[PDB]
Amino acid sequence: GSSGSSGNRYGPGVSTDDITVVTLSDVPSAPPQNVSLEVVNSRSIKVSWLPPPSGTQNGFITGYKIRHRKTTRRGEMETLEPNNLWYLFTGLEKGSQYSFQVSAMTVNGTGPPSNWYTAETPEN
Repeated sequence: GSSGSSGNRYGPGVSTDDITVVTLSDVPSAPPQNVSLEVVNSRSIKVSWLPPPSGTQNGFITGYKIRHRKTTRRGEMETLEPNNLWYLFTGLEKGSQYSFQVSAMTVNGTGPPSNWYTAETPEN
C-alpha cells in the first residue's frame, strides 16, 4: 500500500450483449401417481394412472400423454386420451414385452414422464 504507479498504453476490448430466454413456464415439477401395469390378457393390457398433487401442478390438468414401446426396431407410438385416466391396448403378441409411461399435462404443456414401467404377457 503505497503511492507509486505508472499507467499503461491504450488497449483493445471487445463488447457485446445478447438477449437470453426469460420466458415463464407453468409446467409441472413432478411425475404422475398410481402408475402401475396389469396384464388382463395375452393381447390386452390396461394402463391406469392419476394426476399430480394439488401443489406441484399449476394449471388445471387437461389431459395425459401416453407413450408405449415395443421390443422391436425403432417405431414407438404416442397417444393421449382426455376421456379417462386409463387406456387399454389390444392387439399385442404372445411372449412379448411392452413398456408404457404416463405424463401429466397442464394448460401450459406436457409434464415430466415417470419411470419406464415394463410388463410381460402371459405365454398362455
